[PDB]
Amino acid sequence: ELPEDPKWEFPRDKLTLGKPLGEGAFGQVVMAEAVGIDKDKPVTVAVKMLKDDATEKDLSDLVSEMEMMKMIGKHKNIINLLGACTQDGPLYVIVEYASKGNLREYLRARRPPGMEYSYQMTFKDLVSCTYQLARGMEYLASQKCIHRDLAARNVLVTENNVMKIADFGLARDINNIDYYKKTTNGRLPVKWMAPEALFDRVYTHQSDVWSFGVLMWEIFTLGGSPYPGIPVEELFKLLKEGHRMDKPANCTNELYMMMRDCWHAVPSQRPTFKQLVEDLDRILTLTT
Amino acid sequence: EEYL
Ligand SMILES: Nc1ncnc2c1ncn2[C@@H]1O[C@H](COP(=O)(O)OP(=O)(O)CP(=O)(O)O)[C@@H](O)[C@H]1O
Ligand SMILES: [Mg+2]
Ligand SMILES: [Mg+2]
Repeated sequence: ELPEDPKWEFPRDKLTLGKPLGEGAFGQVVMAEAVGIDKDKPVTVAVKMLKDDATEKDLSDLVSEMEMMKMIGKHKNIINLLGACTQDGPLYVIVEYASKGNLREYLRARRPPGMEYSYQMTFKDLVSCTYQLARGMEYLASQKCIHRDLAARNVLVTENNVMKIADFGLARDINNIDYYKKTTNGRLPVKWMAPEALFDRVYTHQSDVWSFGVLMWEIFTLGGSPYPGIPVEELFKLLKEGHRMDKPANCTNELYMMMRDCWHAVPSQRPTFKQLVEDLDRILTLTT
Repeated sequence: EEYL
């Protein structure tokens, strides 16, 4: 069924699945040991796969997700695709393992005493985190690809605290159109979506910048949930009216203005990822 | 809840 890809294929006999790292309504990620996955050392990794009762579309979706990763290329701030098992057996997408989990949980677990999300990140750490992710997106955008699902839950943290952009499930190649237009309705990450994406079904690098602004908000609120007490239909209304989230507590006006710039009503007026990287670099340098 |  699935067209083999020798250069990326990896022997199942050299892979030992382990404990689950994350589960979803359309997937499953587990830890594993890959023998010789390193071309220079014939290795703890993560393996993404389908649920036991997945459909044809769930398969096509994961395959498309893998393909996007193959095309994007390597970058320090993008989770590394190591290989895949696509022949005679379930589809396994092997990716670099991030020992500190996703950004959301990473931050929430590192909030100050008494600020627990339920029953420590310095200011500079927050800027650095943001800067690393901006670099990752600048790279992705330069490949003329859009992520479409930027959010703290989709950022992984390695043992060395390196930020890695992940989950390319909604990622699209816009090299030929410079803008992806979703022709139909579907379940999308609405609270991280730009107005033109939500209402016009138009996605661009600038709609990714809007999402980056929301991600920035999540970072500075240490894992806060976008639009506090605002339900589904309630959010759609507010955005139409011009609503924008308030400034996080531990945030300078400069960084908040950067967030607000990412949420400019006019897509072309939002900063480019290159501009964000330059400005963030400047802020870090002065903070250092 | 994140995807609607
Ligand atoms: N390489 C990796 N290393 C460590 N943890 C990982 C990981 N890849 C995924 N995870 C964990 O699993 C979670 C979900 O991963 P991913 O974002 O790939 O799934 P998903 O959202 O596609 C699932 P669904 O669509 O089924 O909801 C991450 O937020 C993280 O906690
Ligand atoms: Mg995800
Ligand atoms: Mg998914």
